[PDB]
Parts: sequence; C-alpha cells; structure tokens
Amino acid sequence: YIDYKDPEFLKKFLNEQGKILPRRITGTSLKFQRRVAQAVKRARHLALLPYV
Amino acid sequence: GIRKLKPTTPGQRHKVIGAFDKITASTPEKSLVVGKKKTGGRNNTGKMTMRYIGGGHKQKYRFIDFKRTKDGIPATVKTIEYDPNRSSRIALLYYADGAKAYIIAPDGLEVGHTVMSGSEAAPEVGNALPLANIPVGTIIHNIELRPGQGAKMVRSAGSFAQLTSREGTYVVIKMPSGEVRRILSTCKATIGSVGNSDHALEKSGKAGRSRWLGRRPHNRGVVMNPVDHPMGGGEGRQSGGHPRSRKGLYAKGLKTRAPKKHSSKYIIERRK
Amino acid sequence: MYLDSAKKAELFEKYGKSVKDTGSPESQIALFTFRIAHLTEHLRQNKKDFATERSLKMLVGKRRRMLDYLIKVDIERYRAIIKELGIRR
Amino acid sequence: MTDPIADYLTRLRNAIMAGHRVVSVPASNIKKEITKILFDKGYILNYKFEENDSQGIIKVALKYDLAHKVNAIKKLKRVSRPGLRKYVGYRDMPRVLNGLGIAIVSTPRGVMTDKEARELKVGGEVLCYVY
Amino acid sequence: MIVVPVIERALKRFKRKFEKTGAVRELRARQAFEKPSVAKRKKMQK
Amino acid sequence: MNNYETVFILTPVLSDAQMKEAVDKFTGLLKQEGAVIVNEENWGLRKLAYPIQKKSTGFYQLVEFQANPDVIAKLETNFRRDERVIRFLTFRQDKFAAEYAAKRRSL
Amino acid sequence: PNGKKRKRHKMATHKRKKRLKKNRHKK
RNA sequence: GGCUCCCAA
RNA sequence: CGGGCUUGAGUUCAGUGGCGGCAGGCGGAAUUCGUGGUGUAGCGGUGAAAUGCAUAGAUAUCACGAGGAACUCCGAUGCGAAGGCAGCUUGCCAUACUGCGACUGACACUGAAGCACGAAGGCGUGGGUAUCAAACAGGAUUAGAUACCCUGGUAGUCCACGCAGUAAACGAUGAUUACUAGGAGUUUGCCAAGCUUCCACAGCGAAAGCGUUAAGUAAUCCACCUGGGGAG
Ligand SMILES: [K+]
Ligand SMILES: [K+]
Ligand SMILES: [Mg+2]
Ligand SMILES: [Mg+2]
Ligand SMILES: [Mg+2]
Ligand SMILES: [Mg+2]
Ligand code: NA
Repeated sequence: YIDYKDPEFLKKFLNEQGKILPRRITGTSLKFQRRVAQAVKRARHLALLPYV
Repeated sequence: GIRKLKPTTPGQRHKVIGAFDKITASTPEKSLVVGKKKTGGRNNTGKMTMRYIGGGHKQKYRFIDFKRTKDGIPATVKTIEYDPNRSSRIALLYYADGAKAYIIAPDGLEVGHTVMSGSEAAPEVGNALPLANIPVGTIIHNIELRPGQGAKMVRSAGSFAQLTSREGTYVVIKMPSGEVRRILSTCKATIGSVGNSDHALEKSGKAGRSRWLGRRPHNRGVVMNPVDHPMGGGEGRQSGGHPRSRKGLYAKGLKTRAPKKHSSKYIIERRK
Repeated sequence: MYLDSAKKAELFEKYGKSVKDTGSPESQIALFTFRIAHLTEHLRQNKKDFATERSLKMLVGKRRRMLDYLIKVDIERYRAIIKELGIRR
Repeated sequence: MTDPIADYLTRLRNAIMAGHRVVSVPASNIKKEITKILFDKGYILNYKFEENDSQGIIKVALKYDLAHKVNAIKKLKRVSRPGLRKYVGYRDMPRVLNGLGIAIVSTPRGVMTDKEARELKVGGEVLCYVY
Repeated sequence: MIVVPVIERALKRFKRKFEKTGAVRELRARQAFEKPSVAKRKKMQK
Repeated sequence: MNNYETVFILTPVLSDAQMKEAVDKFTGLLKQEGAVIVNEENWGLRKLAYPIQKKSTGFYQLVEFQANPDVIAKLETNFRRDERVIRFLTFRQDKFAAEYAAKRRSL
Repeated sequence: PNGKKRKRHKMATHKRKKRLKKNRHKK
C-alpha cells in the first residue's frame, strides 16, 4: 500500500514536468504501477503535487 | 404530480390537472383566513382599469408570514394545504410559543419537520436566514429586497434563485428570469425551492376552467373597428399593421423600464 | 442484500438439519428467497441497475430449479418449504 | 458428458493419432466389456482395471506393428448415438470391412461381436465398428 | 511549463527540452479530431 | 467497523483557537454520529502545490477513525456547509492500508 | 471481398430510401 | 341530518 | 420404479482482483462569453486568396465575473452476456478465479415460443445550451461544383423520464463436454493453474489459412442455406 502522503517518495516515479512515468521506463509491474498512479492522483487532488 | 383526464368528453380530451399528492389537510386554519372580495378589474372610481377579470369561484384569503420575524423560536410543520390565492402550496406552522402561521411550502418540506428563522438557524430547507449567513451556492427562495420588509422576490411555484457569490455588504443572486443582481446581505431568504413545480404542466382543457379561475374572454384587436382599436378595420381579414395596444404602444421589442431608475446600479446582467 | 455469515448461519440452522448443512435444498431455497427480497428492495430504489436485474432473474431461476428437484424427489418437503416461505405467487 | 462410449472411442482414436502407448479412461461396465472384446480380437496390446475411490480407471496399452510403425486399429466409429439409436436383428447384422473388421454389439446374451451374435442368433444395439 | 533559466546554448537547451516534452506532437494531434475507432485501429496496427 | 481516513485543509487566516474550535467541531460531529477515533494529527502550515481560492498556503489536518458507513454523507454535508474549509478528501482503507497506518502510528 | 457485391446492395438501398423520402408528407 | 367523493377550495 | 456413491452441478468458508453496474459529493488544465486596465494596425485563413472580425478601439496581455462540456501523463493491460466500461472519492449492489479436508447428492446441457438488455443516429415532454456541427448562407476552385477547401450557422451533440429495436451489433466463426505436439511473450494468487497475444506437428481445408482460445478428433441441442436478378 503506497501512501498518497510522502510526496517526496512520490516524485520518484514522476518526470521533470510532474507527469507519471511509463511502466517501461522503470521496473514497476502492473499492480505497483496502478497503485503508484492512484497515489499520485490522490495527492494531486489533495494539492500535494502540482497538476502541471 | 399530475393527473391526465381520459377523453370521455371533448372538453376533457386535453385536460391535465394536478394530483394533489402533497396536500395533507382539506380545511384551512380558521384564525388565519378571512373572506376576500373580488374586483372586476375596477378601481376605486368604479371604472374598469384592467380588462378580462371577473367572476370565478369564491375565495378566502390566507395570511402568509412573508416576514418571519420570530427569530430563534422553533416551529413544527403541521399540514400542507391548498391555497386558492397562489400557485404554490402552503404549510401550517405551530411555534413552541403557541403562535400559528402559514408559510410558502418549499420542495421537500414534510409534515412533522422543524423550521427556524434568524441567524442562529441551521441552513436547512424551510429555514429563514439573513443572506450573510447562507453558504455560497445554495438554492433559495422568498428573498427580501429591503431588510424587514418581507419576502418579495422568488415566490411562484417551482421557482428558485441561487446565491452565486458575496461581495461585502451585498451578495450576488441569480434570479428565475436570468437576471443577476446584488441584494443587501442583511435581507432574508428561505432555503430550498418552491414546491408544486408540476404546476406548469397543467392544461385547462376548456373555456369553463378559465371562467372558474376568474378570467374573462380576451378579444383580438384586428376583429374590432378602427374607432375601438388602432389595429381594427378593413374589408375581410387584414394584418392590422405594426402590433400595438389601444393607446398605440408598440408590442414588439420596445422597452418600458424607466431609463433613469436607480436600481440599475445593482443589476449586473439583464434578462427578461 | 444485507447478507453476512451470521445471517447465513441463522438461515441454515432454521432450515435443514444442523447448522453445518449449507447445501440442503431447503437451505439453498431459503437463502435464494432472502436475497431475492433484498435485491427487489434495492432495485425499487435503483430502478436503472440492469445488472442487478438478471442477477435477480438468475437467482429466481436457481430457486425454481431447486424447487423442481424437490418435486422430483420428495413432494411433501416442497409443500412444507413453500408453506414456510410463502413463495407461490 | 453426453456419450461415454463415444468418448472412450475418441480417447482411443486421439491417442492412436498422437502416437501414445498408454491411454487412461474413466471406467464403466460396458466400457470394460468393450476393452475385453478389443483385447480378445487383438486390437490392443493389453489392459488393466484400477479401482480407486472414484468409478475406476481403465488403462489400455496399445499395439503397434514394429515392422511398419502402424497401429493395429485404423478406424473406430460410433454407430448408435444418443440422438439416434440403432438396433438390428441377427439376420441384418452389419459386416465391417467385408468381414475383416468387427462390430461390437450389445445383445440380451451380453456384449459381443457380430460374428458370435450371428452364431447365437441374437440381435441388439450396434455399439460400434472397429477395424 | 518548460522552464529554461538563463544565448545560443540557452536556445539549444530550450529547443531540446521542448523536443523532449513533445509539445509540438500533441499540438499537431490536437489540431484535428480523431475517432476512437481510428485511434484504436492505429494503435493496433502500430 | 470500517476504517476511514480523512484529510482536509483549512485557510491560513484563522489562529490556533479557531483551529481547535473547528477540529473539535468535526470531531464532535463524528462522535455524535457514533464514530470512534483512532488518530488525529496536524501537519500545520503547508505551501500548496497550486493556489486554492486565490490562496497558496493551507493548514493540513488528518483524522483516522472507525464508523458505520452511514456517517460519511453527514460529514461531507457539514464540510460543504462550513465556509472555513476549502479542500477535503476521505478514504476507506482496507486491511493492507490499515496495517500500513498502524505501522506509521507505531513509528 | 470483390466489392461489386456490396455496390449492388448499396445501390438498392439508395433507391429504396429515395422512394420513401419522396413518398413522405403525401397522403 | 350527517356520510362519501371531487377541485374550481 | 426403488435404493446407493462423489468425480459433474450447486451451497458454505477463506484468499485475491477488477475502466463491472447504479447513486451522491469534489477537482484541475483547456475552451466560450461579459466587465475593467495597457496598447495600436492588423487579426484570421489558404496551394493562393476572399468572405469574416477591427480607430464607434480588434488580435495580443493582465485581473474580476459567469456558464457548459471532456477527463493529458498513467495507458497497453483488465472487466462485462453482449452493446460497452478510463479524473478523484464514497455508499449500495453484482460477479469472476483459486483453494476447502464443510454440506446436498445428478439436482445437468441446450432451448421453438416468450421476456429482458441492446452503439450511433432519430421521436415526445421539461431543463440546459460552451465546443463541434447535418440542413442552410456566404467566399473560393472548376467547363459547371447542389462537393472536397475557408468563414458563419440551426437541429443535434449534454441531463431526467419515456419511445424506437437497428449496425462491417465482426473473431464476418452459436452454446456445452471430453481428448490431442512444440516454440516466443504476457496479467494475476501460489513450479503451476485461471487468462490474454503471435509462429507453428498431426489433422483439417478449394486455397488463403486454422492449429489446445481449432476451422483437429468425437457426442447433445438450437439457428440458418439450396443459382443470379426481380426483392427484403
Ligand atoms: K381572442
Ligand atoms: K386611430
Ligand atoms: Mg367586424
Ligand atoms: Mg383582401
Ligand atoms: Mg444514396
Ligand atoms: Mg449477419
Ligand atoms: Na431530445
């Protein structure tokens, strides 16, 4: 369970523009990638990471 | 709801009336009603100043509390009742003080509920609050224009207004007509929209129902003589020229609001 | 369907010998009827839940097939269960 | 399952086509009789009946001609299917491959081949053709 | 929102950052409408 | 019952007294609804990633509790009705998320 | 997958729909 | 007389 | 017809999973309109232009205000009977797969009628109406242009309720059951299921090709075909 908190942890999977990196760029597997994307979007909703 | 009549007669083929599904009592409160006299559109000199008025069913006036100055006294909703004087229904209230009053029935207000007025009242449906205390974006009705003068604005069946934003001593409200205008934040409004929104779906079906409601036949101007109407005259049918009234006032797009009225300073966007 | 293990156990104890007999025709018929009623209550509010519909119909079909098995095997048991559940309508 | 006898024939046929040496089938009385008839007529190398907790297993070891790498059985055909049952008398018993094959038939005297069915003058249900 | 704080080196860096972001590709894509069937079949063919 | 975690942001204009008043109002509403409370936190002032209501800083509060699934709607109605709050979110946490939260509270 | 087979059906559909659209509004 | 039904109350 | 069994089937328990359905809340980017500030000679568009908008103050830029619609990256996989399903979150449902040392004991498969669901477009009533855009109007290109290109623009596209019942509704391949080779990838809970994609033995096929997700080997039931046009 990746927490929507720890935004500093969350930037590990983001690029310079704040977008979500593809699963092929890193080593993630599908379940972990889905959890990462969900956490990133939850934190964006909570205004913990920028939308742009 | 509505009830569509079956076409057993030609006068009933196209008749749709209300289902009266919200009314819980049939008798009005005796201390809050009084017999009302009719005008045939005649003023105090006896001259007919307004046409097409006359007859109809006898009616009694119901005292509606449009002011709601009993701040902080809770009241219980007793009955939802028919009112012949307005398109909406009304609600009977029993205050814990022992008073009784009639209010415009909002959509969603049920018998057995509690209502309150004043600043400390919760913003629930049926409660009356100063606009300074209403959360932004709430559907409202029965809006005061001046503080203490009583609700004037949003009263017809099914109608509602919206509090769009607040700007200090004034709030911004969007009207049923689509006008956006500024209202003093010390004026009061009631939470919720007026009930009986199916009132617009009713069809009279026959001329007799208009006669019962107290309207008299309206005559077109093109079927009069020139001495009676500017649009009358001619051999056979004729179009009557530019549409206008008996006094020659144009009836297509000519504006009649006074161009120097002061209230236009509070009107942001206009729509009729 | 407000269905949980406690309610299922209560139903199995009420219908069929012992509480561990989850597979008896009577126990299955009782469970099907219970969740059929609850799904009807759900649908009357969510009238557009066409997926909960036809799930209701598949439950009805399962109950009908169990009742047909009871017909083929022991008619008296079928009379008793439909009397105790008020099914026929 | 709709036709266990046809399934048994299909298992044998598929094993032969694939080139297997042993085929395992779920057991039944009529299937055991058919396996016995096949062994007696010389179409299969061997068979074994195993009685486990289920209905049992028939283990059949097929016969291959080492001279030509050709199985002893060429065609297996189901005749009387559930959708169309076929019964014949002893006078109208079929002859398979002009007498070079066999027709397993169930008769009131038991399950046998068309040759002994004709000899004993009994008819019945034509189960299958083998050659 | 590509930011290149700072002239030829700065301009080359800005152009490279824009190319890496791919703003011109998405702009060319957004210049016209594509049916979902067209997009799905293009993805399947690619 | 069910484990929930809500995070909400208040405006940076109120003081600590109004902090305590508002958070205690929400806590008392949950308690009246019938919820037990597991852990209340306060991240204080944080610079928002993007401006909200023309404001770039906020006050972050987190509450993890247990309740029947009927009190969430009342909680959101109160949240909307209160003009002091600007952004709220709630999550129903499963077994894995509750285990992670317990580890976080233990650490 | 010649194409003429579908062209003939397309022609027939065009003719039928034209007939119906011409017959509409006339009683 | 009351009762029932109705809305135009 | 009567009795028995547990492998088929179903019920229970546990584990795991999902753009599966319905309903309520919340959000940011972009676009349109209005108001105000700066500023003035063009903007827009094409193969090239014109129509169009602009000194009675456009395009551009900053702020205030309002409203509608769609959800970048993740993102090619996954789910659903099919049609289809993708911002976040919650509530209420449904369901698949795996195992159980649990239960019942053949309770099964298919299915003419019938019923339910069923893309887009279309129809009725009431809301809403920003973008795009049939019809329509204008400007071009042409021998003409009732088109392709450009500028406008109304139904419609959005929501609720109700009709309608169609599609290249396609894997152009009906549903069950059992069996029969290899390679290369891939999702999920522990080598192994349950899937989801490409070469390819036997076999099948007129061939292209199919090939354990068969178009192979067999059994059960349903639908449909019998030269083309006329003619759905
Ligand atoms: K008239
Ligand atoms: K005159
Ligand atoms: Mg005359
Ligand atoms: Mg004339
Ligand atoms: Mg045509
Ligand atoms: Mg077809
Ligand atoms: Na419509």
